[PDB]
Amino acid sequence: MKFTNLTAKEFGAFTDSMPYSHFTQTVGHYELKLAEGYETHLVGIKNNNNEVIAACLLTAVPVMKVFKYFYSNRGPVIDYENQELVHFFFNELSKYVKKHRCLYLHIDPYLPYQYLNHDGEITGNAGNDWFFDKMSNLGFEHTGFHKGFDPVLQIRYHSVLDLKDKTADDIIKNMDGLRKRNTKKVKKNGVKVRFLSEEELPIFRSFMDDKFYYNRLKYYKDRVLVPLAYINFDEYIKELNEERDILNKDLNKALKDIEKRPENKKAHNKRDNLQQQLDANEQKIEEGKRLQEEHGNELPISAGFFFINPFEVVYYAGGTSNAFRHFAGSYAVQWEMINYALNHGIDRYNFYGVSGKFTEDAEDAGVVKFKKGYNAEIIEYVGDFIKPINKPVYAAYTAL
Repeated sequence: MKFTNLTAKEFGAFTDSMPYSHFTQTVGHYELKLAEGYETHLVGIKNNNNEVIAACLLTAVPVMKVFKYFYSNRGPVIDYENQELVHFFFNELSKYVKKHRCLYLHIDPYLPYQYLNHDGEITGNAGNDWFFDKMSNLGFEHTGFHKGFDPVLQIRYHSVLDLKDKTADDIIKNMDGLRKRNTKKVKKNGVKVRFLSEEELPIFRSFMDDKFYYNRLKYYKDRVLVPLAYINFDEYIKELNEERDILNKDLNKALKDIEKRPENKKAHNKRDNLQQQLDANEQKIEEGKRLQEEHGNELPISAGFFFINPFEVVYYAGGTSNAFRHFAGSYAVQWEMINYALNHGIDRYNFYGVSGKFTEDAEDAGVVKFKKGYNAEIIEYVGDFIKPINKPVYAAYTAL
């Protein structure tokens, strides 16, 4: 067991095989930070067999002239059940950053603390409480149980949907009435989903820095997807006309029947049933033509920015057009990615950040109800810890 630097290959291979390895603990994020000019380090622990048993991507930024602010980027990735290994890692990380003029070390481990429901009630303890005391003993001072979206600190609460041993039918069955209904709706209402490339990134942007997204696409490569729910009017209108032909054919059968049995009430009811569908079909066609002329043949209605890694699919950011919410593009986008995870062996679907303030007046109250409807649960993480390396200088730094 030795603390050491890791090659990108070793780093990526290890983090891909571990639970709770954040999308920031990847080779793509490593290359991204390097590209953006950050001092970047890949550290970890190897055992006797030269096997990686812990890793962490660290970034450093100059502060107070000659020092550096070190950040663990949601890492380290390590077996947190092994308290001795955890102790060794954080002690050696401290020694490591002291070799690089660190002023203070900031860590925000992707480590569960508590589980809650979307009403803000604690449903269980993750069993990692010992972590707080150990970090304290090592000089890593916890910043507190913060809530809401901070400018610097990562959000401490995620809405997460467990997919382990579940099929798409199980997922739909566990949705609440509103989500199930809307999900069934998009499955058959003319909405389609495609994945946007860099040149169409502005379409996604229309629903929401700018370079933030571009760089993720470029460096994360296949670990990022940008689904766009949309309507292609020519294809939509074509489908409606094909459905109309069928209705017309059935209607005529109905009319013949009423002739051969002018008293058959069922036949009369059947004709009325079909005529009503024809009128609805006609209005749909007229609406399609009107929207097509005003907006063009492709109407984008919802989009999302997703990170994809072996541990989970993350719904990072997204938006939906207020004017076309009735098309349920939002549900189409979510359904596409939940299915992506189910079809390709990823057992966790992360709706990601929620404020943690489960009140009706909460800034994200509407979003939380939406996530709640998918049968997701809330995971509260331990939070942030800071270990000042040069206390007086750090004191001056904070005073600024």
